Amino acid sequence: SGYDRALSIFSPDGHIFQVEYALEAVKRGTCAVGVKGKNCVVLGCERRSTLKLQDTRITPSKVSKIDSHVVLSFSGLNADSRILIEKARVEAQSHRLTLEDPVTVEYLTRYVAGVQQRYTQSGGVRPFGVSTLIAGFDPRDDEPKLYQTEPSGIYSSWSAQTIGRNSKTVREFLEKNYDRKEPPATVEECVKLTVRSLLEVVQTGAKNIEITVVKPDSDIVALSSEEINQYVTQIEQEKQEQQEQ
Amino acid sequence: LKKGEVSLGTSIMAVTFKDGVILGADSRTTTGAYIANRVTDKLTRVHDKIWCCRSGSAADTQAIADIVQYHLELYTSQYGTPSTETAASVFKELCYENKDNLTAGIIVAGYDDKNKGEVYTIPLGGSVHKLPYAIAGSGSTFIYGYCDKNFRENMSKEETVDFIKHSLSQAIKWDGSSGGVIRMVVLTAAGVERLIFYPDEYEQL
Amino acid sequence: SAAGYDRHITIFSPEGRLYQVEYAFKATNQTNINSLAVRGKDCTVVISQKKVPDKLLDPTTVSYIFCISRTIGMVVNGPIPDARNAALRAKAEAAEFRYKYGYDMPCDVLAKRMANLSQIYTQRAYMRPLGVILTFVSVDEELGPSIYKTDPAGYYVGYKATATGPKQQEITTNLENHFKKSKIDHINEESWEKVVEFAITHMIDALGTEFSKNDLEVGVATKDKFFTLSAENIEERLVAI
Amino acid sequence: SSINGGIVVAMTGKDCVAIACDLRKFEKIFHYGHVFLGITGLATDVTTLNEMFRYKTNLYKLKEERAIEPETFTQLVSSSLYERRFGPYFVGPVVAGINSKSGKPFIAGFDLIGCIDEAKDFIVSGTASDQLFGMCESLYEPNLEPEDLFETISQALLNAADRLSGWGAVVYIIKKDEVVKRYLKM
Amino acid sequence: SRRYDSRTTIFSPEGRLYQVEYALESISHAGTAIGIMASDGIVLAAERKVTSTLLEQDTTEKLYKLNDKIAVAVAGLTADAEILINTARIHAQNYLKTYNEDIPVEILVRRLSDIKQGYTQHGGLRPFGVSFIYAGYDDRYGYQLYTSNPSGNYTGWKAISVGANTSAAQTLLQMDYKDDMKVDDAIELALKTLSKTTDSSALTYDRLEFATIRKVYQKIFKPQEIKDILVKTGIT
Amino acid sequence: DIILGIRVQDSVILASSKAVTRGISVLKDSDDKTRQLSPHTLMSFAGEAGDTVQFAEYIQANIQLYSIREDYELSPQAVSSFVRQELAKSIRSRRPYQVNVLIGGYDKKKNKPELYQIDYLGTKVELPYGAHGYSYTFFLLDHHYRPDMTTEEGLDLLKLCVQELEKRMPMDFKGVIVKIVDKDGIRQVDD
Amino acid sequence: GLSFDNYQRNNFLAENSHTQPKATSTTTIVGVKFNNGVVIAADTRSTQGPIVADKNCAKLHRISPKIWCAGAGTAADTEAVTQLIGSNIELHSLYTSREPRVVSALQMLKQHLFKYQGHIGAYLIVAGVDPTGSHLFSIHAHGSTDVGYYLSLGSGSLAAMAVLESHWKQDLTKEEAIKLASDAIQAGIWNDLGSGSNVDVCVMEIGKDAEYLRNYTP
Amino acid sequence: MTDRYSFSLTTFSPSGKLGQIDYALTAVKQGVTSLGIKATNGVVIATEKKSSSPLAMSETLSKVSLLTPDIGAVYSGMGPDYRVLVDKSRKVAHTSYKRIYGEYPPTKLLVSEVAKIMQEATQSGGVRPFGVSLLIAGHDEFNGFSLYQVDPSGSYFPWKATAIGKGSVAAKTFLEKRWNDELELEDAIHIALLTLKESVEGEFNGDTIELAIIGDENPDLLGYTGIPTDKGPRFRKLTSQEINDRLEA
Amino acid sequence: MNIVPQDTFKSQVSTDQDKSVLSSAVPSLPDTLRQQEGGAVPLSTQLNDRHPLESTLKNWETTQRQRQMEQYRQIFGIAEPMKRTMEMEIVNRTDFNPLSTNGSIHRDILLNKECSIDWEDVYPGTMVGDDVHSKIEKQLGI
Repeated sequence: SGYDRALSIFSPDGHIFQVEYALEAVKRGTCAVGVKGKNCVVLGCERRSTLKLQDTRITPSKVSKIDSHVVLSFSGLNADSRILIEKARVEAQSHRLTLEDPVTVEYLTRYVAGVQQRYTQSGGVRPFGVSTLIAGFDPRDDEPKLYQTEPSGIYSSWSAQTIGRNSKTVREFLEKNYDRKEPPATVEECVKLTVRSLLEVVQTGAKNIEITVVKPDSDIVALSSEEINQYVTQIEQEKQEQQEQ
Repeated sequence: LKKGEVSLGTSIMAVTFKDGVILGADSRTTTGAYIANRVTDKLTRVHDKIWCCRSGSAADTQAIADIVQYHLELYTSQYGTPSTETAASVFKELCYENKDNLTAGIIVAGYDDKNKGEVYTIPLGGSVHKLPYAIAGSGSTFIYGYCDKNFRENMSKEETVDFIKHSLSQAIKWDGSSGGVIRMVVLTAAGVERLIFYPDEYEQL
Repeated sequence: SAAGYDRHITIFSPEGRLYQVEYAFKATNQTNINSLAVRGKDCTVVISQKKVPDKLLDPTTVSYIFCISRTIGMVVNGPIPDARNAALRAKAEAAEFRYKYGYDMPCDVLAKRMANLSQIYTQRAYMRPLGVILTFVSVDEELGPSIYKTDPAGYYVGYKATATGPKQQEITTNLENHFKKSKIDHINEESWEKVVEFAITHMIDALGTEFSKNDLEVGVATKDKFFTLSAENIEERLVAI
Repeated sequence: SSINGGIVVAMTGKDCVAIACDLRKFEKIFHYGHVFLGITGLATDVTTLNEMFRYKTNLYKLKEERAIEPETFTQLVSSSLYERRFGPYFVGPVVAGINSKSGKPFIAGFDLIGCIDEAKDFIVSGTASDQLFGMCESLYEPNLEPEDLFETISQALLNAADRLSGWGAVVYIIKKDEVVKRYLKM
Repeated sequence: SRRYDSRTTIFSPEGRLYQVEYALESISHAGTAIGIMASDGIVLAAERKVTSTLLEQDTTEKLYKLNDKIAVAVAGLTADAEILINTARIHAQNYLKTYNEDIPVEILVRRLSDIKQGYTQHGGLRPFGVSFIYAGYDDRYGYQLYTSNPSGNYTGWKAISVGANTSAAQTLLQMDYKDDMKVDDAIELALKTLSKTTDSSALTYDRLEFATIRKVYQKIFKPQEIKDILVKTGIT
Repeated sequence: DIILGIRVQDSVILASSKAVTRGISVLKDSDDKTRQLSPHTLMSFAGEAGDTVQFAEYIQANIQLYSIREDYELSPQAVSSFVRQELAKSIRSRRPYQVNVLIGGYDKKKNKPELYQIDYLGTKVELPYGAHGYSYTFFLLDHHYRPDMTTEEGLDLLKLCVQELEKRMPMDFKGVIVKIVDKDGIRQVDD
Repeated sequence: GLSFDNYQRNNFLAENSHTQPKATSTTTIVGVKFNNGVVIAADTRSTQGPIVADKNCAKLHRISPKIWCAGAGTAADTEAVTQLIGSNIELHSLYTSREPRVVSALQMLKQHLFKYQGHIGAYLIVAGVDPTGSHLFSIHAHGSTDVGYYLSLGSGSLAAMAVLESHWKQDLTKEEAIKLASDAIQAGIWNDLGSGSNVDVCVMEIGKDAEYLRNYTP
Repeated sequence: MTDRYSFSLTTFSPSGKLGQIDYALTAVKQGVTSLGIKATNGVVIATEKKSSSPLAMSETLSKVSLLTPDIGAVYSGMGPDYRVLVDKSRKVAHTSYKRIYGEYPPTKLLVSEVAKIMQEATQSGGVRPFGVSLLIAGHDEFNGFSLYQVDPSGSYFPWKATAIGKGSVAAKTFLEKRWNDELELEDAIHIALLTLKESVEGEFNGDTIELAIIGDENPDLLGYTGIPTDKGPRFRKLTSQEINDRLEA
Repeated sequence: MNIVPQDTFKSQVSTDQDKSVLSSAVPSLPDTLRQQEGGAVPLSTQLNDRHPLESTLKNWETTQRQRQMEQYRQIFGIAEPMKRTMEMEIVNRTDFNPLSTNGSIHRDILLNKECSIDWEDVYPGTMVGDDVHSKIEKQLGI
């Protein structure tokens, strides 16, 4: 009603509507899925179909490496993601300078959440309409870490999380296909699961999917078009064989 | 005193008489042993009937005098003609609050319909003293006893003129930084009067 | 009346106007008194109308003429609180000019300074214009007798003669007719008393029904000093026609 | 490693100028279009001044849409030097050029706080009292051809060097149309 | 809705920023600019929408120069464009002073886009409401063509158009563009697209601005050169 | 605190002595007087304790930030220019401190090695070879330097210089840590 | 404003191995007031220490088309202060739409010099004419000003002052004033090693344009 | 804190137009007419001196102001904004250029500085945009003579001949038929007088219109002689006597 | 009533005195990377070996402004300095131009420096910071 005109106004039922509106702005962005494996983390992102005259050499990638061991994908307004990514990179370098140790995944997630929360504490500022997924491994550690951060400044730890547009379908697919007692053992299984989850919403297929795989000792690999195409073709062939009988 | 500045080594006098006040000074400005300016008007005016003479550093005293004249113009716009006590208070505050950066000493002579002429002295440091007469400068030290032996209350105008002329002539005679002509300003009820006396007149005294 | 905003701040209406400035201009005529300024050969005379509806009020404390400095006098048309605010600011500005530039402030420079302040008030959203009209009269050492008027809009201009008030049109037309007849942009009289008498006569024949010594306020600016006449001086001027 | 110090010679010809510096890379003469500047002193301050002047001349060309004249560049250098009034660079600069509209050669020199020293015959920077200013004065003749001016400046550099070891020089001859750069690897 | 558009720091219930959308809508009120990247150069063309007689056409309202290797085409308000262009020039000079190298095009584009985005996140600042077409060359990627809108987003293109008739120009480019065109073919294509999408009877020389970047140097065509190229292409 | 750098046709060799502190006995195997600015750019520093390490770590953090932000590696020339600017800025409003920096890299775009030296005032000079510390060895380098020397010849020259330095040093000169920067990156020689 | 950067670095360089390059320290300057104007003259020879640098130096600075000054001390400081005060005077005259006065320039110079507490080494003689008449002042580097009829400054100021005391009277013509100033500068040239060559003269009269003469002696 | 900021006064309308800028333009279009004509030997700037009261001294207020000895300007709109902008431009001409390069700025750079100052008021949190339009005529060595028009939005364009104010359309129509590349300064002055004659409803003489020219140097206006290289001012404001003489002829 | 500025020296120091630039990992220590000063500039070096005139020049117009306010309070009353300070604060707080540093025209009009030039006006004078967002955060206090 009249309680949605500022971030500093509580509604009678106990809600802040501007935060919900920022989440609504997030929901329009492209889908982004993160899957935690036994020894790897896979981040998949949906890309809009590139236009005929659009260049395909210099377009910014959906997945950005904040640090040699930590990557970050987003969903929402593409312009605010650059600001958040730059701040995260500067903070990671500052922490390495000050404490001689690279940041942990939870530390960077908490810093990003703190920045997003701080940008909600003034009436003359606009909160970032971006929801982020942060993935990686702690230094000299073999435990995968995946976190989700929301515009209000709230962050959570997940084993498989989808954000963005049509994320409810992918979330239901993961809930019906992912079990925390039996995470995928190999990288290939995680990549296949991520591709199959993304194919629920992606209209075309291999040309609208971007995949980044993170493994311990700072092993970050961005899959090429050919590998994702191979995964998509294998998944489609298996689906056709299953539907035949 | 900062190195390389200009020192106001002079002979300053101010005497209160029956009908008002008279402020007198010499006209010599020296830089070491060389007389930089042998015709200098040291009778600085800060208000229509409020005058002053400066000593110490020329730049600091000029800045303080300009600020005091600004302050008195504001006061006159607001409340009217100020008394000599107000001007002396402004001078004292300016000299005292900046005594760690500026070296300045002032002798203030004034007149008004109530107090009928007053003399104040602010030496180095910023203290203020109200006296029937005041002397200052490097050349004053030679006339102290003389000034203590020939001053009378409620003298006439001519007697005060002669007293100031004799005392300043002796100070000029015995001081190396004092010389030139004698300039005197008479502040009474009638108005402001200017007097100048040449060496050939006071050296024969 | 403003439609949406412009009832509070000074921004452009769809027609391209500042309504708050116009309302401040309208607020200047609340006192219902008139003032007239004329130039002599070597003097300037300002005459204002005094009204004392309340018999309990002390007449000596009612005044709209101020002494900004030794040479500059000011006449304010409008409410007295803003009048006193403007008077104090003008005094401060003149003294600061004298301190900073080493010579007395001319009338036109002070008028331009007040006009710049008025422009600040008209452009800033969180500042309001003062609903007064200022008239500075003096005898500049380079321009002779001088009259300069400034309004809430930020506009200042000099006048050979001027009149401001609820009935300014009659006085302005009468002055224009007199100047057309005599073909002189000033008054050819060597004494300020005759100029005061002429201004009193002009005010009498403009407003009508005459007035006494307690219904007038006269200020005279010469090349030496600006001063304000008392009841006896005004009465003596009234006696001489 | 060393580098600090040096000598700069500027001379005016008929319709040309000559600017020469010594050399053991690191050259003390830089051009910002058709204006040349040679700086003697600390290498760090020389590099700082070169970078600042390249910055300012690039901005000037972008705004004015034209190259910067020697007189305007001289005024700019003077103001920039006076900006660091209490932290001045340990440098002495010399400006040479040809005005592209009038053709009159221009040479000027500055102290460490931008006091302009414009001479109509020649200017010596770095060392001007041991064996350079006097020899340049002796060897100077007004209104010389570009080849004569080049020979004169080379002779002056050789005379200064003699008063042998590893020695080189860079000489720029500037006309209204073309500029010739030569070395003295002798 | 009118209850969520008076400020730049408020979200609508659907999650839309109305002031940014209005700033984007304001672009279509300006002239058309076209950028085409060839295999050996870049071509920039601009149509002067607000040009009439009694105007000094010899002395530039849409094409600007940032350094020796980067140029921009402007669509929108000229004053905000000048502000951003001066900022970009200062940034390029700072980069040159610091790293002793020419700044890559993408870094400058990203800096300007970040400034634009920052201007949409403060209550006391309105969006600039300008669109830039950047044409640049650097040793990393070679020739590159970018576009940036008031929202703060930037994109890379092979052939892009902004202004009043973006859809028609994009359709014409899609029909006619080839990946192996030379600079002359790009010039001819840009002129044909401008002539087809113009709202005037003829595409005269007095209402056109042209620029090329090619081996590396820039070239801003004078009115005589523009007229000669129009005659050569048959537009006349 | 003695640092040496020799540029050969295909690589750059940087040698640094073991850091010691007055009155303190330390036994360790580490290189605390050298920071890896980038996979193909190495930096060695020598000077006053405390300030030099802080400056080196500040430079390394800035360069790593640039590498992450741009997904690209700066050239050795740009790295040296940035280091020179930061060093000149450090003493802008403070008493200058003793520091000498040797930066060695392999430009991939030019496919050639490069070496630079910056002193405490911020004077950047490109050199074929350089040294700092003891003030003897420049004559030995001059008589036995060729622009087309191989890595093995440079290592032999470095061994000769190390032996000459050890002979004059009162037997308190410990081992020298040697690193090679070439097209394959940065490696350490245990010989 | 003026930067204080590299102050500590310069002190370290001076105290350890380096010598700061010197600054030009400017030489007779004279000013004579006659019944209807003022004349300001200066020597034209500038020497870099014991070596003559130029035989024709323009040491006369312009503040206003009818207000001129000549300065001694640090040449850069003198030029910068004069140019800044000239810009301020031009802006003030445009603002007031009136001819600038000598007292205004004197006040600006005095306040600016007192701001820096004598760290700006400029000792000036300022002459001019304005609607109020002809004025001549001397300004010290610490911010103190003095008024006189004839003034001298520079290394050879004593000889010039002796000449002025010899041949000055209240009623003087333009030609006599120019001759007196030239004689004072000539005495400073001959009897001192700090002055030489020609003389630069500037004459300002009431109601007439200022007349600038270069190399008056030839 | 809500005191740390103030919302922007100028905001985009749903149609994509800044309302405050359009209203400032509307206020400009209600002002007195001013015009400028560029010739091969100079540029003429002319305007009408309005007078609310006949007793006001017309010479005390001048709508044409000297920016630099080679650059002058005229305004149409609100007088106080003109005065403030003129003072700021005069200060900027010295702070930014003369104290740096030792010379006065060119016409285009000064116009750009003024336009930047005007634009900064359209993206602020408490000042409305300036309600004036500007005609600036100047001369510089490397570009000859130039005439520019500056809008309240901060946009400036060069013109061969232009007019602003109430009768801007009629004046532009008249000047379209009376301009050519062979025009002289005197012909430009005559054309400007004819164009102003069609816009003044009241008395039309030398005391109701104001003119200024940018032509050749005027060494008699320098105030000092002796320096050949000191060029005299090129901006000159025509007196009322000269205007009367030209009107008679 | 001061002519030369006084009390320009610090009385206390700490590692978190610069509130704008503080580390996030250790909030009690400064952030060296975001300071962008050189990386080897401890705060203690700022307490010694400074030019004596630097403090006088840095705070000079403020001292004159304070003296003027004191004179107004002594002669006119509290209202005059209150109004002057209120106007100046309103003008300063309304303005926000992240892309420029030059002051507004109205500020100069209030300061009575419309036609006055000093060396500050002539001379108005990275990896991290110096962008719009940092200035927004500094202005808004977030």
